[PDB]
This record gives sequence, C-alpha cells and structure tokens, in this order.
Amino acid sequence: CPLMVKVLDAVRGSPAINVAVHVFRKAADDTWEPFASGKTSESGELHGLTTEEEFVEGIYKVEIDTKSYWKALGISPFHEHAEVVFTANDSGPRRYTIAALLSPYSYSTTAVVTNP
Amino acid sequence: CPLMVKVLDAVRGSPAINVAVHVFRKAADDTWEPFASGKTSESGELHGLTTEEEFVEGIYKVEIDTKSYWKALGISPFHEHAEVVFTANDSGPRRYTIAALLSPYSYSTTAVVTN
Amino acid sequence: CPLMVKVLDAVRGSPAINVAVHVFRKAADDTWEPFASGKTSESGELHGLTTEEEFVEGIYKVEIDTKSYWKALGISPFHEHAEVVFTANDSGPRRYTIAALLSPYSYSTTAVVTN
Amino acid sequence: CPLMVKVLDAVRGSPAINVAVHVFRKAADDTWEPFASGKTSESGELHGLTTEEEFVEGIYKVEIDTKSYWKALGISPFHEHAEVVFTANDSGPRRYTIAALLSPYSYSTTAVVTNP
Ligand SMILES: O=C(O)c1cccc(/C=C/c2ccc(O)cc2)c1
Ligand SMILES: O=C(O)c1cccc(/C=C/c2ccc(O)cc2)c1
Repeated sequence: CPLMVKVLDAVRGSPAINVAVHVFRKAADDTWEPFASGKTSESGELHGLTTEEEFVEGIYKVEIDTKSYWKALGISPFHEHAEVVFTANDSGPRRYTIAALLSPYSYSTTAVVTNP
Repeated sequence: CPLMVKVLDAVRGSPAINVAVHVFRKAADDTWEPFASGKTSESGELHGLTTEEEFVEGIYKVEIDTKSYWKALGISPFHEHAEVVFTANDSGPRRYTIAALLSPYSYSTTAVVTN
Repeated sequence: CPLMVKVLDAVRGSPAINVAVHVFRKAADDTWEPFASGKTSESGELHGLTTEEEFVEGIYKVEIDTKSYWKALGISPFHEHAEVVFTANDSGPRRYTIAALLSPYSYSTTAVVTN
Repeated sequence: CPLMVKVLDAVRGSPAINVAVHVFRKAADDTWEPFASGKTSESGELHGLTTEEEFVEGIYKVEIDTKSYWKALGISPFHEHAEVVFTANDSGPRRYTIAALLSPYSYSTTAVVTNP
C-alpha cells in the first residue's frame, strides 16, 4: 500500500467512517486527471487505492469529501472538502499515509512518509 | 473587511511573513477564477482582499503558497500549497477569518466567522 | 502585555467566549502556585494577565477549562482541561501568545512569540 | 490494549520514535499517582501500558515528554511536555487511543474512544 488515507472525527472521538476520497494526478496539460477513489472503512482507513506500479512520480491531489460527511450527521460544516496536494515519488518510491482530523469548522492534515 | 487570512509558523512559533495567498471564486463552468491576492504582513495577516459589495455568496478557494515559504527557510516541505475551499453564506455572520497553522508535513486550518 | 491567551471553537467556528483560564508558576518545591487568571472575552481573548516586571523567567502552566465550556453547550467532551506548560526565556522575543483551538475530543495549541 | 499512545512528528513526516510517556491517575487525596510509563516504538506507538483489570475508573494524565524528544534532534522547543487529562471508564470499560502530532512550537492531540 503506497498510498493510504486515514480520517478521524474530533467531535465524536472516533474514526470518520464512510468518508468519500477522490485522488487526482496532474497531467502533462496541467489538468487534474482522476486517479483513484474510495471511501473510509469502519476503522476510518482507506486502503487499496493504487499499486507500486501505477503510483508513479507526479503531483497528486487527495480530496476528502468532508462536507458530505458532516451533512449526513446533521452538521452544516464550513469547508467543501479538505484538499491535500503533494509531489510524490520524486526521489524513488515511498509509502504515504495522509491523515486528516475533522471538525465542522476546522481540519488538520499530516503526512507520514516512509521508505520501503 | 469581510475576508481576512492569518498564517502562523508552528516550527518557529511566529507569524508566517511574506506568504503568497491567492483567492479564487468558482465560476458557472466550475473553473476557478482569480478573485484577490496578496502576501502576509509582518503579523502574518492579509487584510483588504475584498469588500462587502464584491464578496457575494459563492464557493471560494484560498490557496496559501506554503512550499515557497518553507523553501525560503531551507526546509523541505510536503505540500505544494494549502487549499481552503468553502461557501460564503449570507445567513451566517459577516466576517470570515481563515487561519492556517503551518508545519513542514502538516497544516491545520480553521474558520472564525463573526459579526 | 507579555502574555495573552486566545481560544477558538472548531465546532462553531467562533471565538470561545467566557472560558476560564488559570496560569500557574512552578515553585522551588515543584508545586504549581497560582499566578494569574481570567475568562476569555467576546473575542476569545484574555489580556492583562501579567506585567513585564512580574513575568520573570520560569516554568508556567496555562490551564484552560475546556470541559465547562463544552458542557455549557450541551456537548460531552473528552478532556478535563487543556494544559499548556512552557518555559519563559528572556533571550527570546518579549511577547507570548498562547492560542488553543478546541474540539470536543481534540485540541491544538501553538505559541506565537514576537517582539 | 485499553490505553494506547501514538505520536507523530510534523517536521519530519514520520512517527515520533523513542518519546517518553508517563501516565498518572488522580488518587483519593487529589494527588497524581504514577500509573504506568513507557516510550514510543519505531512506529510511534506505545502499547502495553496497562490492563483491563488495572485500568479502573479515574482521572488520568498522560504526559508526553516532547521537550526531551525535540532536544535530541537539535531543536529547542516551546513546551515542556504535552499533557492529556481525562476521565476514563466512567460508563464502563472503553479502549482509548491518545494521539499527538508534534511541532517545535505547537502540538495537537485527539482521542479515539471505542467500546469493546
Ligand atoms: O485569529 C487570530 O487572531 C489568531 C491569533 C493568533 C493565533 C491564532 C491561531 C489559530 C490556530 C489555527 C489552527 C490551530 O491548529 C491552532 C490555532 C489565531
Ligand atoms: O497513523 C495512524 O495510523 C493513526 C492512528 C490513530 C490516530 C492517528 C491520528 C493522527 C492525527 C492527525 C492530525 C492531528 O492533528 C492529530 C493526529 C493516526
């Protein structure tokens, strides 16, 4: 798993379950091409987005659909989504975990990057 | 001042000074059109981006150029930039402060919306 | 104003108003002695805690009563309070702002230290 | 594992390894009694602090020794430690993960609380 996403809910003190995530990769024409998508599990984790072969060098955008998440729980949140944009694999293959901690008017995101 | 941006540096414990910030408004065709921009001041703040008359309801994106900030400090960062995307709503309070707290591999952001 | 405290609410997107804050200074016997206290204002800020003359080098603790804040909003929170413990250092910049961003099961805190 | 601690480094984008953690529990006389201690592993996790039997109702303080961590890496940080104080098990046994994300002048902490 070269790319994993983990989402936590700071209101409930729980994993954020069933959060939609869309990943894009910048193409040669500078547009955002759809790359992979999925949703978080009961553990707040999303695995299996991509493979070592497919996850080449590039600029990637991980869009976490926080608004849709909060609305389903009866909260009208501030943000449309949380976007995480980064260059990947520019010094060879790495494993990336993108973590996000969500509140209705705030989020934090961090990356853990390891060398296989 | 319906929209203010404040940026802080979690490594040095200081305002993040001279950070480029670009604001975009989402157009009818879903593209992002430039709306306003500037650089944070010595206090890490950017005022005067827009006016009440111009800041109508709509979807806005605030892009903070965090990569350039870290590179100028000799620090290699993770993100290309920080992006804060939100809907302006007239029902809610009138003044929006978008705050961002920056680390090389992490950022947080919150909105303080008041009257 | 060598020491200011600012508290924000990440659920409502607002200042955290009327939050009790207590500051302690560590004594020679390692106990925490009361130093200053107050409640945050309508802007979520607490000014006037101390003076330059009184705020000497030492270890300080800022306790923010987050539990009472959430309970007053009908929300069950995790922490008893938020505690920020730090050393005041004369070598560094003169003004300390301790900021805290509150959620029911999480808080963040940063220091903005300036001249 | 009713109590687990996980620590991440926001400067390096990595687990925070070898971070000392001391847990205290408030006694009947209102003093903080030493309860358990340990340090984070290569994954930034600390397991095995306590047991279901030992981890009774109480007010607990988890002190994460962030200053000692940052100093070893050549950074003079702001905080002495990060303290996390909470009532545990007041509605029956729960599993607690205390997570902390560290920077030299800032930290964030969150709790994930699950029912076994
Ligand atoms: O709004 C101001 O005037 C203000 C002034 C000084 C500090 C801050 C901090 C905000 C913040 C953002 C994210 C986070 O995780 C913690 C704190 C805000
Ligand atoms: O890496 C994991 O598996 C993991 C597991 C459980 C919790 C977390 C939390 C991360 C986090 C993110 C943002 C923040 O502000 C504080 C903590 C990460």
